[PDB]
Amino acid sequence: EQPQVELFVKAGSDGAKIGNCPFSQRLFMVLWLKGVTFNVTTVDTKRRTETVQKLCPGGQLPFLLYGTEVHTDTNKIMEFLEAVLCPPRYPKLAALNPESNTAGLDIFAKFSAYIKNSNPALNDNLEKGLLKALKVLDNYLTSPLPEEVEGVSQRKFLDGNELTLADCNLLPKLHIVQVVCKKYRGFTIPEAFRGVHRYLSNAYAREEFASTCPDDEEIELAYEQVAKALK
Repeated sequence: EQPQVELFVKAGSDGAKIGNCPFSQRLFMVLWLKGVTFNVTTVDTKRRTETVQKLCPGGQLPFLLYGTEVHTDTNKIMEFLEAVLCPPRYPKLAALNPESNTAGLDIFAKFSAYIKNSNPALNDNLEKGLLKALKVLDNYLTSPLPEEVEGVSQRKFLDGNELTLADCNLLPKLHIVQVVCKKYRGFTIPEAFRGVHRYLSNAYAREEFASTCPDDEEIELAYEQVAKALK
């Protein structure tokens, strides 16, 4: 008998819609992939419900209610979920190859530096840094994993042809990178990074990812005071 599973996530600008938060998306995605029956409740952090205040006094977001147990810390929540929702009833989502768990994880810090910088003399250095991080990801994607034995992998995702926890982490981060770089830097992931573009097409084709993305407009609004014009 499945204990009740309810994920509390960041609300967006109207207090109700999906807010910008790659951690909330990461977990919505894990739960979707597990096949478990769950609920998702958005939280307006300036206008919290009484239930939320009692469930999670610390105020952290996302958090999970599992039966009457609360869990904070996205990574720990992810671990918990991978362990308790397990086969036979639910699929193991962990990657087979440990480097799937790290591939592309530096892109986000590179992106953050790029968009926060206002020193024009430093802008091309930061762009190059983000580009090199994307290219290390493009290389991981196009390199055949063991389970595949031209030399260009055609697997759909980071670890193989199925979505794993690893994609649930990276895909929400890459999404923000795309939307915010287009809007504030006029920067686009070069078409020549074909592994990265095949991955994203595959990902946007899957509802687990598409359906759990905040709107562009919300991501853009979230970065409005943080993205700096060069001066």
